[PDB]
Amino acid sequence: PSSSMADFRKFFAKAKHIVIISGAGVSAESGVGYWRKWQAQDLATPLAFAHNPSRVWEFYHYRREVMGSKEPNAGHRAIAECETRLGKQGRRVVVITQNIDELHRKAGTKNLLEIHGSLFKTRCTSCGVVAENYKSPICPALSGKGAPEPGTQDASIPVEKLPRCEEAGCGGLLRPHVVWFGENLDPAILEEVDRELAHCDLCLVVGTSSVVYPAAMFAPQVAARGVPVAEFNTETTPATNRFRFHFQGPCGTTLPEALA
Ligand SMILES: Nc1ncnc2c1ncn2[C@@H]1O[C@H](COP(=O)(O)OP(=O)(O)OC[C@H]2O[C@@H](O)[C@H](O)[C@@H]2O)[C@@H](O)[C@H]1O
Ligand SMILES: [Zn+2]
Repeated sequence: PSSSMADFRKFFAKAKHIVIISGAGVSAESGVGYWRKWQAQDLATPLAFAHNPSRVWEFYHYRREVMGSKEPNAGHRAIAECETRLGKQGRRVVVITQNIDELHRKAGTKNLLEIHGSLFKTRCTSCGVVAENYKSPICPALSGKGAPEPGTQDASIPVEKLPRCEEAGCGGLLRPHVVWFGENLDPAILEEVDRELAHCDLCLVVGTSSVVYPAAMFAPQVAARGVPVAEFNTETTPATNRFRFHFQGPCGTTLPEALA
C-alpha cells in the first residue's frame, strides 16, 4: 500500500463519487471505559433492556448528554467541508459511519448513512415508529440521571416514566434506535450502502479497526473492483494490505491535508 500523498491527490482531484467509511477513530480527537460496573457489551443488548429498561436508559441518557458537550474535530470538519465543496461541482461525497454519536452531522455532513443507528433517534417497542430526539433530558424522570461515577446507583425509574411513544393511542416504551449486540442491521440501510459502494470511484476508510462485520467488508468490496481505497488510521489494521493507500497518523492531521 502506498503512502504517496501526491498520488492520492491525483485521484482525489478527479473523483466524481467519494465514499468515506468511518469508525470510532474519527471521534477520538473529539474526546469520545466502564459506566458504573458495566461495559457496553453488558448494556447494549435486548436482554439487558428487557431486564432493566431503566438502567439501559440511564446509560443512553448519559451518552446523549455527554455528546451535547462534544465538538467535531478537524477530521469531521475536513470531511464536511469536502462534501460542501464537491457538491458545488456536482461531485458526490457520502459518509458511511459505524458511529452513533452524530459528530459528522454536527460538523455539517448532510449525506450520511448511519448503519448502527443514533443516540439521537428513538424506536417504539410497540408500534415500531422511529423518530429523531435531541431533547436534554429526553424525559423529566432522567434529568440528572445516568452519572457514571463510583457511588451512583440505579435510578429505578418506573417504566411508565421512561421515554414513551407520542403516536396517537400508542403509549409504548421507546428504546434507543441503535443496533444492539445480537441484532441485525437494517436491510434498507445496507441496500443504500451497497448502492454507494458499487458506484464510487474513490474510497476512504477512516479510524476503523476493519474487523467488525459487516462494515469490515465495505472497503475490500470497493478495492476488489479496482477502485483506490485510502486508509487513514493511527495503526496498520488486518485489512491494510488490501488497499491502495495507507496514511498513518491521527485523522485530524492527515484528512485536512488529503481533502484540502
Ligand atoms: N485519531 C485517530 N485517527 C485515526 N484513527 C484512529 C484514531 N484513534 C484511533 N484510531 C483507530 O480507530 C480504530 C478504532 O477501532 P474500534 O475501536 O474497533 O472502532 P470501530 O472500527 O468503529 O468499531 C466497529 C464497531 O465495533 C463495535 O465496538 C462498535 O459498535 C463499532 O461500531 C483503530 O483501528 C484505531 O487505530
Ligand atoms: Zn408507538
